[PDB]
Amino acid sequence: KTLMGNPWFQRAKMPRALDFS
Amino acid sequence: VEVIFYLSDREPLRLGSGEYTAEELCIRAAQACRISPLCHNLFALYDENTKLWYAPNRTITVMSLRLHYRMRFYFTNWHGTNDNEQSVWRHSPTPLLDASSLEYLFAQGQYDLVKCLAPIRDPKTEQDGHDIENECLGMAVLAISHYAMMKKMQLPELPISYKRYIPETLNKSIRQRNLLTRMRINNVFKDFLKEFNNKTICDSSVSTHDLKVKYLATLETLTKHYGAEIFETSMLLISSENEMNWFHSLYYEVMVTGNLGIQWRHKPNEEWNNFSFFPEITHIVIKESVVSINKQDNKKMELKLSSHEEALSFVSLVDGYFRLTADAHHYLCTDVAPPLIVHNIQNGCHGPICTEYAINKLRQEYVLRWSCTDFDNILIEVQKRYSLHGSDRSFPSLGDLMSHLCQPKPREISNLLVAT
Repeated sequence: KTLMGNPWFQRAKMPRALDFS
Repeated sequence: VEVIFYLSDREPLRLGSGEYTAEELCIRAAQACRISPLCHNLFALYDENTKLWYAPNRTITVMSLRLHYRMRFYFTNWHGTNDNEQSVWRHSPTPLLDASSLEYLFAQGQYDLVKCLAPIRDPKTEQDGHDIENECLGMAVLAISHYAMMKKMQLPELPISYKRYIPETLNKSIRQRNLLTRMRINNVFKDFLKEFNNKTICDSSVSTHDLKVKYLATLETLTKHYGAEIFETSMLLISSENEMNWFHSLYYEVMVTGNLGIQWRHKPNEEWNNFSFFPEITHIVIKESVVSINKQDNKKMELKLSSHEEALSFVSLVDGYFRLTADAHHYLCTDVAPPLIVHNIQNGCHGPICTEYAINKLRQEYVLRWSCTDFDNILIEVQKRYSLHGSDRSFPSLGDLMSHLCQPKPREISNLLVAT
């Protein structure tokens, strides 16, 4: 197993919940 | 032995020894939370331990018992910020929710999300699960940001973390992941919060209302069947004059929603079958734990729940909804008729309605209604006895005071109805 090998260590993308006009 | 509020600064009300009725408590609660008399009907009492709602007419005789005062009758896309969903509004002589009710709904949404009464949707795939967790962090940012805006404090003023503002199941999931992942998540959160509170919040001048609406819409999209109640059953009956389909050998689910009415399905190991929208129901009969819903086309749905209480909860939901979308003055089952409505139509008293409707009702004809501002008087002031504003004689009941002193139309349109 690896400490860094999981979806959270993908490039951070701002969540759609925080999208505004 | 008390009624609880999800609002931040609202002390619960302890109940002394005596007989109570759910409606009066819901009125007290509506008064406590500045809830308008029109929206009072949207709220009900939820029994935390048994997970069963109380019908308005349910009597409470008082032990330890904690009841949650919460908005039960919900309509998806009430906020109208969804393009792929039909709009929801109210008839004018316009929006469903005012600010007061909206605040409470927001508190409720937060409580439900955190305590997992509104569980996150299952992941269609690994990336989708990750994305769900990301959106959870987003929700945390929204909540904390709202709290920030409300207290007039900025990010240096606030101490807190994302851990008490997400579902507990996810938190506990995270606490079992390796240190680096916890660090990673916390940092990414802090970044989201920073960016949102530095740029977005003021770049677009996002108000508090906007954040509430965003949060709740995200709740609609992010959680399982939000604003909906699902009932289990092992014996379901769908029948008509020439059909009799019995489903047996809990394997079947029946869902009640405010903009699709009653639906049912085989509990999965795909899609829901529509039985009826609310306006088509003529009456509902309860026998023991069995509920029998009758439609206008002589079609019938019949189902056997776990007990009588659950049946009461179910029919009370359906009935409330019927009042919300069909007729604001008719009830579908005597077993769950709110004493007020009964005494209302019995004495020929309408509901709080916009004046144009009153003047119109008066023109095309004395119309009796309810105060559009407070619960205390009928537009005559009632107290714990009935009398006029300047009167001094406490007539024991409205009928008596009216004796010594028009009517509502069935399926009549009003702002007490939601157009869906």
